Amino acid sequence: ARVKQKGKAGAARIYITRNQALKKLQLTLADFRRICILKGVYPREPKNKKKANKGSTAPVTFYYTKDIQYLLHEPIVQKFREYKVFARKLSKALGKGELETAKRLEARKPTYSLDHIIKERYPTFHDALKDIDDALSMLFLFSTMPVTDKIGAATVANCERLCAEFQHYVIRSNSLRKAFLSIKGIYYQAEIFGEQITWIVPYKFAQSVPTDVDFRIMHTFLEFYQALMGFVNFKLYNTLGLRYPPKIDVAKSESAAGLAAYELEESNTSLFSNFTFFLSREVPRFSLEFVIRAFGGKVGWDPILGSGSPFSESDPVITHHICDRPHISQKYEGRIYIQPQWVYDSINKGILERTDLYACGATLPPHLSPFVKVGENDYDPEAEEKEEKEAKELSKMMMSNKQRKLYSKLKNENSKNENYNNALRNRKRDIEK
Amino acid sequence: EESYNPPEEYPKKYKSLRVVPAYSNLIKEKFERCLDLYLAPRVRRTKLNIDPESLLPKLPTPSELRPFPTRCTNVFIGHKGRVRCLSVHVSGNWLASGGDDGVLRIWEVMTGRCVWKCSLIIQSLAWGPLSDSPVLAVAVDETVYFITPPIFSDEQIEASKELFTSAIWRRLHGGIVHATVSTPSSIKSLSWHRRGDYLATSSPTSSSQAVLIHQLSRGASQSPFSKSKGSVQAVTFHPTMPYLLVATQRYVRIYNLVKQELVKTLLTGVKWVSSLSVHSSGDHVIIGSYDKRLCWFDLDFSSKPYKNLRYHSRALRDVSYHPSLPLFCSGSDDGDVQVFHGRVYSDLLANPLIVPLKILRNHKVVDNVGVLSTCWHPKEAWLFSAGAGGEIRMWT
Amino acid sequence: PEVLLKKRKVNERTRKERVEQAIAKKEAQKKNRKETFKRAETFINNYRQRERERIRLNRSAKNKGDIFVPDETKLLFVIRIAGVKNMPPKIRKVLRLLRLSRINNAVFVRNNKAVAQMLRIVEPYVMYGIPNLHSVRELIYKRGFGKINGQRIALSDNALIEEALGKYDVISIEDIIHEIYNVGSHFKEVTKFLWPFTLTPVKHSLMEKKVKHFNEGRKAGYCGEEINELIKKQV
Amino acid sequence: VKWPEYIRLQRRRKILNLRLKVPPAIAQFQKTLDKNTATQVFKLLNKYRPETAAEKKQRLVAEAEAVANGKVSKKPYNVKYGLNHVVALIEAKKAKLVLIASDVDPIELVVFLPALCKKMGVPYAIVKNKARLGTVIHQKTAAVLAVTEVREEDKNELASIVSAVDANFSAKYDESRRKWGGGIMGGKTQALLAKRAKAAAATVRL
RNA sequence: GGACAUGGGUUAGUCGAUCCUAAGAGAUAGGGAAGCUCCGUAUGAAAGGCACGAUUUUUCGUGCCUAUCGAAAGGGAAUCCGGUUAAUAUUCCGGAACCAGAAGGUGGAAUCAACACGGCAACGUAAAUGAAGUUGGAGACGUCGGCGGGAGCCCUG
RNA sequence: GAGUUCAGCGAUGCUGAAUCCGGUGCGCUCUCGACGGCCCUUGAAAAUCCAACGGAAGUU
RNA sequence: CAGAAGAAUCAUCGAAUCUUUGAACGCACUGCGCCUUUGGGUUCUACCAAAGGCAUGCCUGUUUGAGUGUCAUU
Repeated sequence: ARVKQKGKAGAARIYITRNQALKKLQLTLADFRRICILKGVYPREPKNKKKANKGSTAPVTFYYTKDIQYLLHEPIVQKFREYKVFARKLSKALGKGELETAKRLEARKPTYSLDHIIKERYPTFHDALKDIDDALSMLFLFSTMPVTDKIGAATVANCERLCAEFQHYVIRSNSLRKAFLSIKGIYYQAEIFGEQITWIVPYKFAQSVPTDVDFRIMHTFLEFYQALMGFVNFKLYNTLGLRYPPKIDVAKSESAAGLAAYELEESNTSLFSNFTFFLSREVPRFSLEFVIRAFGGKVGWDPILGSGSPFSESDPVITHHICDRPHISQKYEGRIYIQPQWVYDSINKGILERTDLYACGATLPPHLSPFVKVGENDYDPEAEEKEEKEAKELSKMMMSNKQRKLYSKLKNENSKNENYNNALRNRKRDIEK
Repeated sequence: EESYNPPEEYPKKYKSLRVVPAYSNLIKEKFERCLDLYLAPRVRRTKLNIDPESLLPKLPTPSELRPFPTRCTNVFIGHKGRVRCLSVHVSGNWLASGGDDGVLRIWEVMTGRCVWKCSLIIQSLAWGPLSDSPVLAVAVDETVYFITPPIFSDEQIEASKELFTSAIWRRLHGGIVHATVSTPSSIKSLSWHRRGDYLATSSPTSSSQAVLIHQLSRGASQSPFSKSKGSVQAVTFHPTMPYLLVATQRYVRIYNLVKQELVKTLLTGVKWVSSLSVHSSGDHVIIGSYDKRLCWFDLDFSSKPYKNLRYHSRALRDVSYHPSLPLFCSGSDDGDVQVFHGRVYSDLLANPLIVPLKILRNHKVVDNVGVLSTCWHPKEAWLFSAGAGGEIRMWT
Repeated sequence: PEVLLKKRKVNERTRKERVEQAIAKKEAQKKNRKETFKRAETFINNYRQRERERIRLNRSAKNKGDIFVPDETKLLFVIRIAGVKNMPPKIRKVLRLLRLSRINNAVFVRNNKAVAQMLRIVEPYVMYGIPNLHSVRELIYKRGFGKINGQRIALSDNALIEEALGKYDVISIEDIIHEIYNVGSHFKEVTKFLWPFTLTPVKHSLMEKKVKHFNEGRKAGYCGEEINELIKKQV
Repeated sequence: VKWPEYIRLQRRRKILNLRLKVPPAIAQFQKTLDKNTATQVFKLLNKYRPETAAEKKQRLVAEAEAVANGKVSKKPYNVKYGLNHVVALIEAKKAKLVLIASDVDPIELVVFLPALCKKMGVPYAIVKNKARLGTVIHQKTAAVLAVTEVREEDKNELASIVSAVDANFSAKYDESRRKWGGGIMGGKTQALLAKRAKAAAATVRL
């Protein structure tokens, strides 16, 4: 055998740079990124980047050759090519002034289904259910954003439908576990088939687009997530026996009935079972209906919050009347007036809280995180030296890598955070007394 | 656990849910999450299953082995400049120290008295090995004086004289000078042979004659090196058999004077070697280095250092091994002296046990200079530390 | 198993330099594209449209002082569809009175005789109908901006609404929505606080991006219930 | 520098047809209808585009269903195309307006057309590009278009267009079309060839 | 008998070929020729690459640089000793090495003073990142004579 | 511990020893270093390997 | 001859198999490559094997282009 040349095997063969992957696949940078979104293809760093880059030291991103080799035989890439042919045929038809041919082209516009992409990305429904938290967070984020040029109006409608169908399933199966009102939004936490599903739902407010994000990238993610949730929701409804998709009540949807439009016709989960809650016109109905109905509680709301209100403000069957407004001119009786934090603490702790302590115009006891687990010593709101010095001063270098160095991070942040909040209790007690 | 009304820290506190604004950055965070899912390189590690870093260290049992020099109690003061070098007589009662002031002070260890104030820059000073001949060889520039203070008994002065009574030889408040030796270069380090007949002088500036061997019985000097290569930092004699150790800038070379040959070359792996010390067993060498590194060499283990130690924040100045007790010390410009327990077994399979014992502090730093020289008391675990402030510390 | 998501291969430095370079190329182009030539047909076309409007205004005002005043609703939604150069000064003034001084501006108005007369005057330029609850909520929740200190500020938090309209028992966006839908006592104050919406037509389809003079097929005049569909396309 | 051979051929052909003396029947195709009148002509043409194959299929199926289930039409109106067909229409004196492409590659295909239209008293114009004519009739290229019949609505639009083509194409040029084209010389080129000519005339005759 | 018949016999990462080029040949581009075919080898050939990028109106922009055959004697990574067969040995057996490529790991070394120190110097050392782009060296170079060194052989106590 | 040569003793094994110290020469064979001429004809190419200038990039 | 027992060195013949070559086709004429997929191992970023591909001219269509070639675009 001749002298084997350098850089012909090993890391230099296993890894491929982004620009070489572009030339290998004959794709544009945007097209290569899109299939990496649709499939799972992400950069990888070799241990020896200089060796993996044929001796070069220039900054470079690497992929597996086997990952790019898998993209060679991917049917959707031809759909991207078929779209470019389409896009040019439409331009010629519009350039030559043929409106009816262009309309026929637009009707027959090439499409693709992520059927095979979902299956090969997630072999099992358990694998899918694990990686749903990002899908739900993105879908719920876009179900409230205004329609713009970058994002499809029908795409927005798909987000609203898929999010509502998922919420309906969790309500029906009573899979909700925890609900956390953070400054970011409402962190929900359900368990489906043993998997812990946590997603955040933002508040409905008239924000502005940041104008610094690339909605092209978030368009591909949204397209993939909509396909994933459609197939996930289809199985979940079939497992429960419900037909998918649930029928649409267009009039009620146009009357802002929300979840009431979506009829779920068949084809401590009882914490609020014996309670008829009522919602005033100052509270997040989109969140309060979900949490209460997830535990069996009946919910009525102000008509301005939406149509389909089973109850009414005059109906005395109301037991609790959520009203975050600091004033009620319509103060009833037997309808104990509380605030939403009373509700959300009830789901998180699974125990009815103090109505008076959460009554109108209260001090609002602190909101706990149902996700934060108590640390070794972190404060939950609800002779020796001559031996220790040697014990910590010998192996400070009597080793080789001195991997003991991670105490300098681990013990620091843990202890100072413990010392800081163990000090806050001391300060707050002093202020009280 | 940061929300409308959190007690954990004070983000922001909101009196009511209605007042809670819209998080403007939520779109940006989800965008960055999407960016990470396809642009962030992913590496799969072992997660280093929960394992507090304190499991990794070994057990010293320092209490079980406690000849530790505790905080200093005897303070010798009076020297107005940096004490360049100091040494303790074989008896251990007299401490001869000298510095840039040119003042030679002989101190009584048990009392701290300066009985010999007579001065007569002091590069270094080393006592003779023979108790009956208490002669102190003191180097100033290129001149070395063999001083026998009249503090010793008269017969001991005579027992010093008859030992002797390249480098040229020549034969005051008790200025008992015996044989002045002048050399081409400024002598830096002094070493005494075990029998006292040979004195080794090392100078870094010189090349051909950097190291000189002086035979007192013949009253002559010569260069044992036919051709010397590299600068010489320090010189010492092997404590068991006739070898001469040359600590060069980068190496440590063992020279057999009887056969006039080379025995071993130790690669310190260090940019600059400061000083060397030899265990009385003769098979262990400790190298103090300007690279803030202490290298332990086992002559029977490897040419490479057996251990590397880098506690010091500044260049390591001197390293001294206690002649009897299994303890050694390192002094650096940081002002801190490190006392280590180094215990040696004669068994081949038995690796010598080296552990730290103490980090002696509270020493002054002058002109970015801290501890210059350290000496071990011949009897017990007492350390003589010479600082740049003119202070001598008794670490008992 | 221990996955680590390292820092992205994005090179944020050259990323934002490329951003600033793109913006600099934009301001240069906008300053460059000045003073196009105009052909005689456009001047005649403008005149014929102006006389077309003059004939319509005289007919609508004189001998036709009757307006149908869409009923069974106290609220109307009006959006400025079109606009013409050298617009008649009467039309120009009525548009600013309705606060529709710019194209794609949308305003909630009270269904009464006074608005209907002005709305009939400016009929060819405006599309109006009956907004339902879903449209009113979505418009406020997504495209509602308040005039705070006299600037256009997003109604992201109820704190600004409480500060700006607390004296009228208005503390929240839902209070704004209830006032607007039911035409409450403070409907006049709420509408003045609300900045006019900007419902620019959305061109997502490739055909929409290419065709000329695209405006989503926005017709003019009274549409009734169809404006909810138009709102649904924008929100 | 190294241009590709086909690019050099295209550019040399462009200059060569400029420098060479061009016979008047070929030089007439360098003078085309002005932009305003061409735009008005194509506005009338686009009202009489022939039905696309898809539109034709839709209409015929609509009649087929009536015949199949249960069952008088007016004559169609459209622009006339095809070289042989238009030539027969001019020779039959049925053409009201002939629109000749200015860049028919074998120029012999339409080199005789302006004279034939002149002999028959047919209003004609030479308009920019075969592809504009092609787009009207849903083809890639049309060497020539003819208007023979319009609807009574558009009699005045055609009459105004015919008058404009008379004033802006035939009243203009006329003397221009009768002259040999070409000989168009660059500013510094004419001086340079003068230096070449005088040097040649000195002693370079053989 | 080197005949006839019957069987056996050639073992390699390191030895050659394999790889490179030489004078030359030669397909391709083109052009001749009725034609078998001839001329032509960077020739008026669109003569093939590399990097950059939050994705770019989810239709790719920007920048940079621009055949083959022909040498078992030329150029070239790396193996030695002892033993072994009826016949094979730098190949097999025993022992001892070497070269080339490949990944991680262990230990050591350098850095929030950004990529090591020392010596006047020639330069040294266990390490001590170097993209595009630009160079330099080895390969790699006539012949003759004398002198010096070493090895083997020869001479000899 | 191999090989060779001597002695033996008993499948070809086992056991002894020695295998040393020199001197050298216009010697022969091969190679290297340092010169000195003659050149003129100032003395193949490529694969392959190395280095330099250059400064992109960058408690964990 | 031995051996075997729908036999057959049978006939017919419509299913197949059909090594290396040759117009002879990845490039050369003991060899040397490239691309795709799959597999093995007592060792898995390495090595190996297998299968399927890679000649020239021309035609039809497809896709992607180039042109200071001919134009249009208020």
